[PDB]
Amino acid sequence: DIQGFLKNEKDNALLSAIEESRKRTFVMAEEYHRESMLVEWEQVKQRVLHTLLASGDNVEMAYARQMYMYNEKVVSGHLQPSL
Amino acid sequence: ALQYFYFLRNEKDNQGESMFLRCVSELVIESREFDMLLGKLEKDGSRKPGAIDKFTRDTKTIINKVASVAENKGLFEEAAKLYDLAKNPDKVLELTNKLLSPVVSQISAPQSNRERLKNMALAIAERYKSQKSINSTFYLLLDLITFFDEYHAGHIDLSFDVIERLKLVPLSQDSVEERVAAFRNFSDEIRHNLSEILLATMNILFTQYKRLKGVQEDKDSVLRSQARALITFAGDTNARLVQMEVLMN
Amino acid sequence: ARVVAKLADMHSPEISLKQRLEYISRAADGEFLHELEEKLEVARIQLQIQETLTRQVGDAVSQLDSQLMDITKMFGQYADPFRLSECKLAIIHCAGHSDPILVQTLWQDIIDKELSDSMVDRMQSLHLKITSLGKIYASTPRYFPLEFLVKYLEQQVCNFSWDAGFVTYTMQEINVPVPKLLEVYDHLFKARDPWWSRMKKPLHLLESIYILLSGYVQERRFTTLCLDAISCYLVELQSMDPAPALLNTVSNFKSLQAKLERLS
Amino acid sequence: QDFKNCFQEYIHNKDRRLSPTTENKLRLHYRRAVRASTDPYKRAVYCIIGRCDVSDNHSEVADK
Amino acid sequence: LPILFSALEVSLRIKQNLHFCEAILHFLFTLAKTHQGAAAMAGAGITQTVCLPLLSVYQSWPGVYRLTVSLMERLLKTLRYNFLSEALDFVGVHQERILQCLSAVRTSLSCLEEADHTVGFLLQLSNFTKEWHFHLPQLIKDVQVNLCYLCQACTSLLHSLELRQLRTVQHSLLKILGKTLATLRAFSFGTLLATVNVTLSMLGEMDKKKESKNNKSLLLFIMENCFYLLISQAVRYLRDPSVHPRDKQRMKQELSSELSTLLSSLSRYFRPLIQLVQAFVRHVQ
Repeated sequence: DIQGFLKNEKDNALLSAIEESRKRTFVMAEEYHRESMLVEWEQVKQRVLHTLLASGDNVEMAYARQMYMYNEKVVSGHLQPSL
Repeated sequence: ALQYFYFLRNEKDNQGESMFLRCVSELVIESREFDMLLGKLEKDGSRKPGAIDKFTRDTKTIINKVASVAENKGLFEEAAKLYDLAKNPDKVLELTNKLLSPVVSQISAPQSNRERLKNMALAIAERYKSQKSINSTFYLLLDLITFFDEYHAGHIDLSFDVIERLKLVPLSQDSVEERVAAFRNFSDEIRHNLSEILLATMNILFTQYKRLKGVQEDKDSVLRSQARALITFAGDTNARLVQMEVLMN
Repeated sequence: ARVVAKLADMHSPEISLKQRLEYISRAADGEFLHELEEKLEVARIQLQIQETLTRQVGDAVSQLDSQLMDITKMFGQYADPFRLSECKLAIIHCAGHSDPILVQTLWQDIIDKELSDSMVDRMQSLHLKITSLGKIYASTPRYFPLEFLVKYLEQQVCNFSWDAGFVTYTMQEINVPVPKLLEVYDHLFKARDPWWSRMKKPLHLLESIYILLSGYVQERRFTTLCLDAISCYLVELQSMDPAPALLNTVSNFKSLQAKLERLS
Repeated sequence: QDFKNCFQEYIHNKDRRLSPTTENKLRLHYRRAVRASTDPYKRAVYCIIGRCDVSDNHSEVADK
Repeated sequence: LPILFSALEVSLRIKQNLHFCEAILHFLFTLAKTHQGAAAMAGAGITQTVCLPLLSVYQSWPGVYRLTVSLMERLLKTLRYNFLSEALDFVGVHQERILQCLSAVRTSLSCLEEADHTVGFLLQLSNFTKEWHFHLPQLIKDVQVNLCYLCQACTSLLHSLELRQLRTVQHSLLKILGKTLATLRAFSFGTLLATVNVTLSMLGEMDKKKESKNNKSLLLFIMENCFYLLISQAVRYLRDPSVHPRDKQRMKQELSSELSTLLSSLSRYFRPLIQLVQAFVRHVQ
């Protein structure tokens, strides 16, 4: 019954085609996620190392009131006062 | 910090953007304080100013991108309010529907944001109705919110009446035809509510059935009749109605 | 369940159609459910026929009331003799039979007979019957030849000179999706049927497309297909000899083009 | 003490409902949290209500 | 989908029609690539149907389970936010089996594929680590622990026609290993250094042995990730004012030694990563 052989063959062919496409997609997902982990990992690494080389108040409030006054005379286009 | 960042008002990056906008965005997104720096949207849909409104005239793209960030953060309600400020009703209705969907069920009356979400939805619906496809989807989504409210509240008579008047859900087997027409003709923000609208109309029929049954067998007959007629109206419906006929027996 | 089903099935003058339906509603299992559902479809068909016979004949109503009728009997003894085109469409839909030109004739008969039974009012009656049948048969492609219905109805609207949108609004009233309708319209345009040329209305297809698309815009990939078809029909109309109707269709479709561009 | 209609449905109220899902949700949470609870009486009550965990003699509160 | 899931529920209940279950599962997974598709799939309560019976299968079959896990992972990747709830639910259900799959890799191709699928699911979930630890605090932690354990297991198995079958098994092991490595990365300093060293060791063992290009890419990703993680931890200890300056300088010196040696051996093998590593060594020197 060559017919049944043919049909089971075509069916298993479809099954293998789908399983292979599935595994290929899964590997693509894994590798893409890997490159993503690498990129974001380098970003965390750089922010980190910048924190690493970092290891070997009232005044700011006055400066901030002053800066607010300055930019305020800026936006209104007033004569730019001497900071 | 924004008073300091106003000092970079004229600064341009190497790519031409205003350092003011970038700093304001990073701050508002970081400090959970968008409401102060960029403003807050009142109930009527008018923009209460932010501090960053003092240094520039227009913050449309700012509002859009920040609403996008809040979306990314899963911050639904604030994204709705922000896009609402940016004059984008489409995204507004989108998020409104997205959230109103699970609002089908009501418990812990005041404790749950049920009241809060109801108020916000009512205000947004009023805003859009005062402000054919988008508006019809909107107003029908609002009536659907009302229907879901009466369903989750035990308000049964008035909401079934309004349902009859709306001709969105079929209550008769022949209305199968009618149902298709309505469900096929309406716009987006209404069809998004169509699923829960069907569920609530069915359960309203169901509680009326039980109150009738709770003359008896005739009540069970009329109940399963309405069930199968609604089934013919709407696959899921037929399984549900067969199941209800099973359970009440 | 078995008992109430039997009472529903008993051929008897005492168990009317209404009590039959109620006993049904009060009524190895999966095939039983499929049987009962097919039964319900045939029953909707039978009740449609009976109601039409009663409003539009005594023995036929009494007989369709007296017992359950199978598809063939309804088709030959009931649906055909009284020429209930919509009924035959529903029947062959329930029978899964597919006959294209026959479906054409069924839709065309619905249209013309309705246009008759209201001797504007004619086209309105056509809308009435065509919708009443489409909403019944649009789900079974073996008994609602959308292409044929649209073609024959456009021929009719050209015959009596009604509004070119009646076909589109009518088909949409039966929930036929606007994209498949756009395909039907574009294909009818591409066939370059010399009939429409004979009626000196060579742009009726184009105006129908314009109404459909403007309705669509008022209420991205579908819009892309629309851009393609608008460009295509624009080329085809720019290839035709310039008549006032031609240039008016041209400018209207161009306005729809830019409108869809803003909509894309 | 929507949960009240549910409670009555469990004990007394007939609660014929259309397309409603019952005893699936209870067993779920019970397996999730209650199954490990340190309240013998509570877990026993969950078993009783949701017809689950039939293996548990729950003999902490059942001795005879 | 309604009738389909009703059927599948029945089937898993009786444990029949394995071919049917698998084919339907594959069809579902193929449909799941689409946004609207997976949207309706959830709208079908695919979880509400499958999650309950799936206990029965462990209480082709393992193939069906794997395909289901794959569909779950893809569904998370398709609609993370609104689906994380059900995903966590199913995981809490399938937690024990996921652990068994992650542990079986020690003692078999089926164990390999099961571990790979469980790991892929864990990865798809990792993108919501916040809510993950939020709801299932023990889960994320035991997960990180066992994931370190299993990445080490993969490294140890790898570093040390039947030749063809063995090479294929090792290639799949290496692909899964690189996946699990980038995974634990996406989540002492000496342990990190051991990871990087085993990475360079596997790289040398593979480049010596001349599916395989997969091992090369996975090991390179793993090296990048181990560098990033060790560096981030060390920069934490450095910027942390609670860590004493004594520990700061001691770690600086020891890490500078280990990193100089490692970067030297690296440049020896490979003859911006080398620049970053040299700069980290110097700023640690």
